[PDB]
Amino acid sequence: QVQLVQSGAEVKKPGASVKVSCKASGYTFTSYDITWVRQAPGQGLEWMGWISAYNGDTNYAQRLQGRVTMTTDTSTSTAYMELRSLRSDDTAVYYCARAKHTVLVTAMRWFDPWGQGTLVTVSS
Amino acid sequence: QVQLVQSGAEVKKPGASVKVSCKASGYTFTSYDITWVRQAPGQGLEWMGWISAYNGDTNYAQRLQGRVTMTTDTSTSTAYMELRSLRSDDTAVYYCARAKHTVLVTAMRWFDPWGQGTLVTVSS
Amino acid sequence: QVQLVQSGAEVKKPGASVKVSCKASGYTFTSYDITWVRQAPGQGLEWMGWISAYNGDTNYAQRLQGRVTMTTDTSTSTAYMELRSLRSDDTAVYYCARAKHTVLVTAMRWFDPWGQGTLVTVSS
Amino acid sequence: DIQMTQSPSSLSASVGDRVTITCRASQSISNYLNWYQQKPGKAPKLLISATSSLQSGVPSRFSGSGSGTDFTLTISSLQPDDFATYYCQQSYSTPWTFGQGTKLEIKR
Amino acid sequence: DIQMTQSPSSLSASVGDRVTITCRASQSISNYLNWYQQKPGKAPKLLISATSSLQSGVPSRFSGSGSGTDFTLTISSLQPDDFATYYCQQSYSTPWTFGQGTKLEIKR
Amino acid sequence: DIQMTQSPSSLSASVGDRVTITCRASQSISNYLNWYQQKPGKAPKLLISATSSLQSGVPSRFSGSGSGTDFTLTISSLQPDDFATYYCQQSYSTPWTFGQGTKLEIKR
Amino acid sequence: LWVTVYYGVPVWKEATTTLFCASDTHACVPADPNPQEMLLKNVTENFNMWKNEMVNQMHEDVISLWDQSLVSFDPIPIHYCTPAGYALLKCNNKTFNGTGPCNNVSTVQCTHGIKPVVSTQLLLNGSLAEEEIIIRSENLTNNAKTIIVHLKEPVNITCERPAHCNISRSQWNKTLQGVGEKLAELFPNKTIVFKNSSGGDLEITTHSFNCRGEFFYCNTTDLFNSTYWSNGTYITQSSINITLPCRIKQGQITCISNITGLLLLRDGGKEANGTEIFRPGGGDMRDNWRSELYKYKVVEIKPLGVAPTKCR
Amino acid sequence: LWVTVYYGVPVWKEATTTLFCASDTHACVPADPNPQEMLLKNVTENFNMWKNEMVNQMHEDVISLWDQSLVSFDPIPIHYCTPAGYALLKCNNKTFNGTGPCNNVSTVQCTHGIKPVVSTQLLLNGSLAEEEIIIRSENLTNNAKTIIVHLKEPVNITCERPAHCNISRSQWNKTLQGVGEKLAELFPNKTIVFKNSSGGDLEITTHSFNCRGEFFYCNTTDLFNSTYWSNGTYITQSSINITLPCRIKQGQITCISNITGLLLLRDGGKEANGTEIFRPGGGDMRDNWRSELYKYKVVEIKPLGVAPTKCR
Amino acid sequence: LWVTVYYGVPVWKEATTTLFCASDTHACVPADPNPQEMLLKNVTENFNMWKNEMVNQMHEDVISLWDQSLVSFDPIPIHYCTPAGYALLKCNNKTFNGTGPCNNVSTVQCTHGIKPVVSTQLLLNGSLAEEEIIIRSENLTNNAKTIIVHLKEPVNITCERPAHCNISRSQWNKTLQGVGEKLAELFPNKTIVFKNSSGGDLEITTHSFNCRGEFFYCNTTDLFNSTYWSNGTYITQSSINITLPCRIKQGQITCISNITGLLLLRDGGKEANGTEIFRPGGGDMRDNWRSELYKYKVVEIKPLGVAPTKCR
Amino acid sequence: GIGAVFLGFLGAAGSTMGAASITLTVQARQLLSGIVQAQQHLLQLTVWGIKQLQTRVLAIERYLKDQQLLGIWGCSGKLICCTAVPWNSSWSNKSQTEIWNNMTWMQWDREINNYTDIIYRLLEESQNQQEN
Amino acid sequence: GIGAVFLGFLGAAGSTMGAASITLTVQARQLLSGIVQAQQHLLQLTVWGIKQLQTRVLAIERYLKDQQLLGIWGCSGKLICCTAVPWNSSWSNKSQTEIWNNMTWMQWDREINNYTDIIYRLLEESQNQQEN
Amino acid sequence: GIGAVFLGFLGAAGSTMGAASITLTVQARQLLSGIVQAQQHLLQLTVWGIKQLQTRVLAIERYLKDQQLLGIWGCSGKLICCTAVPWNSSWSNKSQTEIWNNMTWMQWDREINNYTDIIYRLLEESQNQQEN
Ligand SMILES: *[C@@H]1O[C@H](CO)[C@@H](O)[C@H](O)[C@H]1NC(C)=O
Repeated sequence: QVQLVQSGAEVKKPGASVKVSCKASGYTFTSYDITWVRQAPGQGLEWMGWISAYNGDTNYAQRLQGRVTMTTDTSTSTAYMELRSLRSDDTAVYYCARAKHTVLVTAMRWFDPWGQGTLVTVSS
Repeated sequence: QVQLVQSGAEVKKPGASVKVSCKASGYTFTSYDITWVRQAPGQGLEWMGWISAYNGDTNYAQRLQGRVTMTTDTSTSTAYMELRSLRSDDTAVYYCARAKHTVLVTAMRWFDPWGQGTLVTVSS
Repeated sequence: QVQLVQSGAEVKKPGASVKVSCKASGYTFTSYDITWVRQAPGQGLEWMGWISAYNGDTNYAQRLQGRVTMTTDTSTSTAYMELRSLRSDDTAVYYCARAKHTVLVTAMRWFDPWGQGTLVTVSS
Repeated sequence: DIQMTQSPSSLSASVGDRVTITCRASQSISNYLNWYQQKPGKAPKLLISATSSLQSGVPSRFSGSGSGTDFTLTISSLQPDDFATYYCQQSYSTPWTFGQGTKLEIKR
Repeated sequence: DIQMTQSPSSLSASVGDRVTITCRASQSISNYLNWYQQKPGKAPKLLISATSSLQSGVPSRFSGSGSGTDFTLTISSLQPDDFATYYCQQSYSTPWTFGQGTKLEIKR
Repeated sequence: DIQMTQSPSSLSASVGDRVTITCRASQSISNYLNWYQQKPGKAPKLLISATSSLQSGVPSRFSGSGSGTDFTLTISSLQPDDFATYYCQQSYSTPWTFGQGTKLEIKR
Repeated sequence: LWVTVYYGVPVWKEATTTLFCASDTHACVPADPNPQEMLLKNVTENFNMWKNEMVNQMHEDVISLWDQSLVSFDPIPIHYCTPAGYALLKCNNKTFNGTGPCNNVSTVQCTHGIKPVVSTQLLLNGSLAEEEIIIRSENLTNNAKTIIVHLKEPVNITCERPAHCNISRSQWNKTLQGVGEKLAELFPNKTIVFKNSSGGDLEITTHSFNCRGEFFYCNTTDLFNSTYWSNGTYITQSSINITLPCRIKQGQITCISNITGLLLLRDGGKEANGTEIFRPGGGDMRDNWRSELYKYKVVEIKPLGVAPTKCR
Repeated sequence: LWVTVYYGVPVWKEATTTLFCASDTHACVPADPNPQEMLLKNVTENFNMWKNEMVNQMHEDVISLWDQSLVSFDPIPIHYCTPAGYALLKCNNKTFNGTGPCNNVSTVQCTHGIKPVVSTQLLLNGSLAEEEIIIRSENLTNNAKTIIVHLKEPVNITCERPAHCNISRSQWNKTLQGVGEKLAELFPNKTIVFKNSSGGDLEITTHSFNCRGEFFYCNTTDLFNSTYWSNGTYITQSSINITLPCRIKQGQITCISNITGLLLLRDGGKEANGTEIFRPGGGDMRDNWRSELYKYKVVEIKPLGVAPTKCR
Repeated sequence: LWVTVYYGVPVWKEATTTLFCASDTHACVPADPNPQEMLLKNVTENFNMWKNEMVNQMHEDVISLWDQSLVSFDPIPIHYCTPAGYALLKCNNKTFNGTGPCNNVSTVQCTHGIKPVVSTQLLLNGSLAEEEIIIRSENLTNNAKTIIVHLKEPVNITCERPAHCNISRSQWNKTLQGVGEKLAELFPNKTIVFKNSSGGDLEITTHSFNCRGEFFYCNTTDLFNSTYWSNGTYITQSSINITLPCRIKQGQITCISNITGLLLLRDGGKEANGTEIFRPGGGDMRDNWRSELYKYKVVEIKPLGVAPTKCR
Repeated sequence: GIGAVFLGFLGAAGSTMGAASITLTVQARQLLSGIVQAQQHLLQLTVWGIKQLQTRVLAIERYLKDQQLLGIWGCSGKLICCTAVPWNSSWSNKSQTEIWNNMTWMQWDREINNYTDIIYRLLEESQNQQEN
Repeated sequence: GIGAVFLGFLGAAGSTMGAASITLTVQARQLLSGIVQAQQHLLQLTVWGIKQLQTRVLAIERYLKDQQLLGIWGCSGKLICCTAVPWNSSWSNKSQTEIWNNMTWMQWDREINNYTDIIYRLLEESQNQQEN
Repeated sequence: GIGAVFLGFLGAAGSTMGAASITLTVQARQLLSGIVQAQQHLLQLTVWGIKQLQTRVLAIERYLKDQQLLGIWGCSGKLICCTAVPWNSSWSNKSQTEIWNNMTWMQWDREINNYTDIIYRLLEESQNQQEN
């Protein structure tokens, strides 16, 4: 029912930009937030950030100073995530999920559904 | 179902004015008339008058020359009756009822429902 | 259900004009055409013409050069046929029918319902 | 003006007895005449209209009769819930005058 | 213009007999040809379309056959309600000319 | 920032054995702590929320316990579909840091 | 010698239900173009019209409809249909005055197209009773019950505001002669005299009726004050047009209608003499419906039955 | 030696009902995403497609839909479902020409997604019959019945108005070769010759079809006049694009489609010779539906049954 | 010695269904003004509230309603009704903590007017439990389960934005004394100490609640840090108005309410000592419904039964 | 489809018992075997069909109630059923033949309407005693 | 819920009588025990449900009609019922065994379809005579 | 009209078997004999009535299913039915009197809930064997 569909795996040159889409189905996209998390080849999941599909507020990780830009499209209910200034350590699988509710925010504090993930590989 | 609710019993000074309300429920207030009748302590009911809730026409008793004013409020469906220049003989219980229909007026000629009545007492 | 009702039988003077009506019931009058055919006392049916109830296009017989005028009224769904410059051989029974569909025109090529017919008699 | 004159002022009888109340007019009023029953404290209620032409009430215990200038309300059997004053009201002409009323007592 | 020529002008037979009406054209018209039955006084009615391709009528008593330039209407058994004149109409080209008709009599 | 420290890095056991994973915090986080199970290749899925307060999942095979600064995930019996890495995530404060994870092997 | 239980016997009971309206707005259920009328030979049913519930139901429906509408309105035929398990009996006897026994009973599912028309002193646009004149009442001895006169033939009424209200003189005179002879048949001797209303207000005195737009209150006393002596001498007191000068209460319109019913009332003369004075009355408006609802009653099916036999 | 009444035997009868429409506007009932298909082993049912009622029902529905719509419209899949107490049989034999017996019978509640498409001389967007080429007709001996050709593989048609209408030459030539060999198999000897329409108006002569917006009347005679002799020598008379110059009747749009069916007609040559001339025809539009309704019939359940046994 | 089949025995089973909503927008079914409550004497039913399905159903309904609405909204009473063949048992024992056995069982068709209110740390506008204080939990030994405190008497809360949020000091002190004595009764010895939230964000730390328009996040630590020693010495640390300075998240309005429930949580002190520290918590919002749904369970009727007797 | 039976129930109301008992089977069987079928105006179809559905459901529950009542006695679903309760002369002393070719069913109903409840109770209790 | 039975009625259409009579009880019992559940778009729910309600009511009245037909004979509600009408050889002289393991039900229907009405009348009249 | 019976089914849940078996007939019979009845707001009547119609139809099909289940055994429509299957002591050795004035129905259900399916199968197969 509720599902998030991502874009295909991309390979990009160093110093370029990567744009990844995430389409939501089975629920009202305007009634939740959308977060993104990356897993590098190896072990460990690092939280990039989340953004609100209703207010439009964004909150990113502190390490990602300004290399990350995140937007939504309500009509298509699709979240877009943009990473600039790629480094050699940026090769990872990126997953899009929903963070919590917008109003009833003190109860659900989990990333319920997850997308298949998009593999972004940087190399020369 | 159909019921007329009056105001509480009032005591007033001589020469003052008394205003009594009558709220109608259970039927279309605009499809009938509203009449008022007083009963003094003792015996006898004296017809004061009636007024139309649709046209707004009023018809009062001849003895009550101009001491009686009668109005309706359609939105609240409430009839208001106002007596000025009270005399010592004006102490009585006042009842509000409906007189007849507006269109089919040659059939029903009775005061079908009656309110609980409001006791107006004048004294010094 | 579907029926065409004509006007009464008329007698007209030579050189005059005859106007005959045909009312349609039981179907959408705008979704078909209307044709008229005359039968003289004796034997033989001669096709006068047909007209479209949607586009308004008309197609008459070649012998009837300009003596025939044909119109429709959509609101009353009634077809009117007008013959001027009557000759002594114009005495006949006129029938109104429907020709075909407007869109699906390659399938039905028959005059399905017919009216009772109107007898037009010319004499001095 | 047309006057309403009820024959009795106060009568007493026993339970089940038949009591007739006569109401008279100074002018002919055809068959337009209603009856009201007033219990002590409570407002009077309609019981017979135009000689028993009501729509929902009229339990099979009251009856009305008469036309012209005299009218009669008749009970078949009195019951304890019948302590009241009865008034005859005209509906012929704009002066819808009431009767002075008859108080009915029941003996025990 | 294309001409319609019905082989018979008037024929008589008995009840239950099989009567064949032949209608011919001066030009090939493929399979576009309808038949009309006209009772005396009443307007003619459609009975067979494009060699029996109707939607509601066609009782199991009439039949049509033939293609090209000759066509045949065949009855299986005549009945008293069959006194009429039959006309073959073309629908190939704008001149939708009718046949002069064949009047059918039934002998008794 | 609040750190997530999972006691085991990799453990192996047999089918039906009970495996306990201990996750610790540098600061008290009350009872806000979720568990994620990541199969190889597939994205991790929620399995226990706030010590088993989910709405539809939680099959009767996992359990959570503990409060304050230490928490424990307990299995009742391991099954072949349990090859995965388990991560404990905090939800107390904006730094929703994850655990480095524990890979669970099953011996055969 | 033993009982047997039959499911299928034709037994009915005289209970009452809440029939539902039908139309051919509150809206109603469908009105079918066919009757299930089936004559029950060899049976007679004891009818009664003064103890009907349908009249009260239709009075309530008319009151509700007039409340919802509120000028004027267009009345429509209204059928009444019974729920499953019930039937509507119907009487076919033509001289049936309204009560008492009946023959030629026929069962039906839904009534005919009644018209909710309110009028005074003249039942307009009503159904026409066949054969002869019909006189109906509740208690004829009492003088406090309105007498309903069902007419055999209609009389045209044509009234127009420029206010005129025209009737044919000869036909109305013949109709009054028929009414008088029928009433003299019903009232032994006691030559009948007709009079106008006595002293009512400008609303009860006149004939009040409704048509396109406005309300017509019409002074009818110019078409009364006739007499009918004992034997044969009904004699009244110009042109075949008889006109009513009358007033309008809330142009160049005309509303035609039929006069098919009369609402008379017997004056309480008290003294005997040899005359009975009748004046047109009113008061009730349930009589406007009772003219076409005097033959319908509702019956409840009771399929089960018991009967003794030699069933061992 | 005594009868026994079984309630539950699997007995059906071949009556007909009024099936109701279903959709996945007049609107219809729901269309479920599952079949109740259950194969009935060890049974053979005698089918018939020329005596179906569903075709007339769908013709009426299409006529009503086109009347309501009136440009153009978007067709939608339409399922047909049977009322309670009935079932839809279905034939699974792949070489089933349309009539005669059948095997592998399967029962169903609702049909598949039929598309109400009207076209002439080329059944566009139709369902694709598998295995081999299918030839169907009512009375093959008669030359007054249109022959329906169900094709194994689709042929792309691509037509655009700037008017051009393009087909692949090689695939269409192979398809015509297959049609010719199948027809020669059906017609003993009598080398087949293909010809265009003879003398119809500008409406019947050409291939008339509907897509976005307008009506396309297209002169097809440039893709005919081939021959198929007895043994193997089917030979026709440039570029793989074959284009149809043709007209529009009531821009830069393209409507792609498939050619999955042919509507041929046998010329009445009368004289024998050794050739049979076929020309594309038309006339009926019930054949546009009969290509996907040749395997469905409606059956009525008759649960009760009687059988003798030793039940004492 | 032989079995007998009774259709009519009063036997129920503990299955679960999908109950349907009722109202006195997605809309619901009617809510009747009468209960079918019938006391079942001489029976005791083993209840359970932590294994209910109605709570999940109402959580889903509340989530759907909030999604549809999206400010703020007006909650309405919502009844829950069971389909045909099922009943809702109800417990009447007043000291019923939520689980375990029960007496005075009464069967019902539809629940009462539940109000879908979401609040933290203070159950506002809830139903008032009678008699005494009620303490409920799932596993009291564990310190990871929120403790629900059902209060006997309401405490008025009055909060206004010019932001102030006012409580009566004396009544709240008495209420806390009652809660402390009840908890000391439940917890042998181990003098209880109350504390505020420790280190949550600006959303979990404060008491968050909803009224007209906006969201109120209110710093509650000024009304805590009390103590309850073993014997009788509950002592706290001005004016009867106690005010909460607090913030608004998305004038001159006032939303009054009642404090009828507490959501406490036992700190994991690990070390024994002689004190148990309690802090108001939250997390789940299914507890907001469980306070008025602790006595309703759904049962399935199984009319058929078998029993042995001497029926030959 | 089903309710109309209750209206066709009255066809033989005039005939005597002899001619009414014979036709009962064909009457009931042929009666029940009655095989038969802007946007504001489109909305009106629903209120058209709701009333008809309510009528059909009412007929169905009436049938079910009456069939249960029959089944309580010693008659499961049969029409001309038999019971073992003796017929005492107190209820009616009229001979068999006169009632069986001279008295219509309703006349019998009116004659016996005072004693029907005793008959019902006796039937039910005798069936219960026979079962035990 | 109920109508689907009439569609599951055809599961054993291919088997012989021997394998079709055995499974009848479980077939019928498990078939009937099928336990299961802008504003313009909101209006559409009513026309969604009206058709389904009509279908369910149609199935119910079909069931009631057929059950009454069974009850007229000597079979109240049973499936494999028994009757006392003798089976003459004129209707069919085929032996019991061949029809009972070699002939499907429909083949028997086709063989006997000409004589079914006489069988129905004989059953009903023999039951009526036995009752009297 | 019909569904409410299933809710009145629980009136005698507390009484023993002796006082529950006696009142069964009057309970069932009196329960089933429960004789009783802008434009956007006008649309709402249809969705009012659809739910009630669905509930009534659900009750009707539950009744029909249970009645068929009863009819499969040797009980057509009767309430206190009888069957010829012997009662072995293995199912329960408790004496008749204790269960018949001391044990409520539900206590018996809980005691015997493990053996009910064997009882159902034995009843059905014994009825089938007796018929054959
Ligand atoms: C509720 O009371 C029961 C006594 O039957 C007890 O066993 C249970 O532990 C109590 N639960 C709570 C939460 O107080």
